[PDB]
Amino acid sequence: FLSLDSPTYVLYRDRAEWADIDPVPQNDGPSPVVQIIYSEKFRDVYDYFRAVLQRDERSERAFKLTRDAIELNAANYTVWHFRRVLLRSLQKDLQEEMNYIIAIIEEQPKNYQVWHHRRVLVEWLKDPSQELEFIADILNQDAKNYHAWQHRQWVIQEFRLWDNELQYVDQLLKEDVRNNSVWNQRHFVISNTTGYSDRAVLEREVQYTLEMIKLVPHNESAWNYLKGILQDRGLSRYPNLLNQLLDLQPSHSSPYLIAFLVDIYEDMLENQCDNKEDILNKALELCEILAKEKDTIRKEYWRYIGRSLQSKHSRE
Amino acid sequence: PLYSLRPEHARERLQDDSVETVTSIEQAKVEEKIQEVFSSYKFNHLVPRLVLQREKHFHYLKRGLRQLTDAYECLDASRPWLCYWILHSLELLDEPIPQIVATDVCQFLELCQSPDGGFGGGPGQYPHLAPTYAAVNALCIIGTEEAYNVINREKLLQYLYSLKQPDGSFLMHVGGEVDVRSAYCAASVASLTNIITPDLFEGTAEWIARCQNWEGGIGGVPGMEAHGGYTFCGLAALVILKKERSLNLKSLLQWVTSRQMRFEGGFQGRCNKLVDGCYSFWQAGLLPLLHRALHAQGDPALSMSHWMFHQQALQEYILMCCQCPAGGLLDKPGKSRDFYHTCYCLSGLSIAQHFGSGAMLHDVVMGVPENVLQPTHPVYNIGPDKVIQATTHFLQKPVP
Ligand SMILES: CC(C)=CCC/C(C)=C/CC/C(C)=C\COP(=O)(O)OP(=O)(O)O
Ligand SMILES: [Zn+2]
Repeated sequence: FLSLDSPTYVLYRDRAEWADIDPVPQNDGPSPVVQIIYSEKFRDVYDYFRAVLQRDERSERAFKLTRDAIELNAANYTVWHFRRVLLRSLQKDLQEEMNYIIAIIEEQPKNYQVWHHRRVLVEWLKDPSQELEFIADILNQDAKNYHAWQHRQWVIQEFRLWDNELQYVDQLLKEDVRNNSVWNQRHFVISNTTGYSDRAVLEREVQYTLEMIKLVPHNESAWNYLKGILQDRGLSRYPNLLNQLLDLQPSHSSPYLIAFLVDIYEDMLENQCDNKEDILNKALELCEILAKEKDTIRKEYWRYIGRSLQSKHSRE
Repeated sequence: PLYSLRPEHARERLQDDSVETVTSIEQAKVEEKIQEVFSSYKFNHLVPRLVLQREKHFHYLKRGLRQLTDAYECLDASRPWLCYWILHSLELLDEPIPQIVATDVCQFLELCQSPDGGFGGGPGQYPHLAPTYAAVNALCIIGTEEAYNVINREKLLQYLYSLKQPDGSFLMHVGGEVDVRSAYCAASVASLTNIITPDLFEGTAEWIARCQNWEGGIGGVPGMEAHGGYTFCGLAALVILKKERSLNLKSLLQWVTSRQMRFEGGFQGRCNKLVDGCYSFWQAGLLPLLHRALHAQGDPALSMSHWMFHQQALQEYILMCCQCPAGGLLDKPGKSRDFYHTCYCLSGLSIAQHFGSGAMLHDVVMGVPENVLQPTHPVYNIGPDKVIQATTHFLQKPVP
């Protein structure tokens, strides 16, 4: 086969195996809008794809053409559809097709069609043996590629491949404690394996998280994580978490510690705590410290917080 | 007086903890370029002039509505998006659309419609829900008896029904996958065209609601990291179905507001990622929605003049760092212009300069007073008038 990028690649209208079929021009209307001035190459491939699509030609040449129409526009879902019908009725080998999709993902990891197709392949073949490691290759180039993580969440749930992901997460979390996609991955694994209700997994988790904060005080990912696994059961359910954060403040702190403090306070007053007035005032002062200085981009947020905090707890 | 130019603003710079990673390295480079952008005035001894290049943008847009360079081949399967992005940008800039182009756009969306319902990404391409949302949006913007009429409602509902899943989700297209994005698309066309039957969206609010994670935002699919584009789709869809309360609104408000870059002033799409002009709509657009939702719960502490985000700081980002001098808007300085970023940067700017929550109206518009744009609806991302007009029109038709 000729690569769409070979030095010797030839237009389709100049091929022998294609001399019998007339290309089919695009019908944009008597006089169009948002009309694209396709290149000769582009127009060539899609003019001939229109032809095989129109005649529903489940031919081998057709299948080969789809490939060229995919490189030209890997987002053309119509072509991806046709390719799949061609792949099935031609009894085309799916491991070769995996080799194909492996290559084009590597080539454009940010395209959606490219990832769905891989999913279709893995389901068809009922085999996820090479998934986790391929995905780990993509994540090696873009540790945050949404589709890659999507794909690895799918693989792991669908074929029960939970056993090694926390190791994986720890691998990556080590490379960049800031990769929010990896924190999310952490939550995912734990949630679907041991869950956060296990006193021992919680303690560990928070502990680990406090350790991460201590080393990277301004990394918002660890803070959201620590707030995420405890705000559900009620921040106030954990009474010495406040004293501890106050002890980290000295030489660490920032707008993340202070907001968390006001977050602990909201739930405290929300749960008939004691010293309600001192805590309320304590929280409103931070609300302004945040609005007026530490985190003014969010001034409006914090103004609202301190406002509703009052409406909710004023002595009245 | 520019907030982003104030000397204090420097204290809002990446507070790396003397521990470098890909994330901080990257963030510090955008931070450094944006800084050069803000300092350009002082360095050149000029007084900042926040001016939105209307004329330039209109040029780009007027032209592209008609012909694009082979540089848009990668959008050959997204033509209807080309229409919406452009027509929407135009209406945002107040530029009218002459009846002949309107009829033209109208006729092409026709060629894009499938006989079984929904719209394809181009003439003869299969129906997908994104082009379906874009096309219907595009038509409601024209909003002529001609536009409205293009949409084949009995088939639109047939198509939507063939995408619906039992768990409440929707396929993006026959044989494709689900994601919150599709729920929104379907809610949107189903709403504007008065096609919502009593069971169509059954389970959809519950499914959208399980894409909200620990971060507070919404993932593309249950278990996925919080994402601005998806969050917008999730909350928007829930506002249509009137089920916002299905979400943890409190954790969602905290998450949006935290997506504003304390320095750049614009919004990132994910925690610990980089600013991006388009997230000016996706994220800031969530503020009026959250507002409407909390308002409906009789929340008394709400502001009556401003969104819960730094409208000012965001406007400065779009105006200073997101305009391509040749016309068209962008992600960030150093990125190429494109109609997508033109559409959303504008969409966002309009959002940032317009507050309204009942009878309470309140603009805030950085730079020259000509920077004011036409208001945009936060659920549909088309002009409020375009929404009222379309729903009144379609309501006069019987639900298939
Ligand atoms: C349907 C809908 C309203 C979605 C909004 C939510 C969402 C997923 C937003 C992000 C879009 C994105 C990552 C790329 C689109 O830009 P592009 O047009 O430059 O083209 P590209 O996707 O190929 O990158
Ligand atoms: Zn963007």
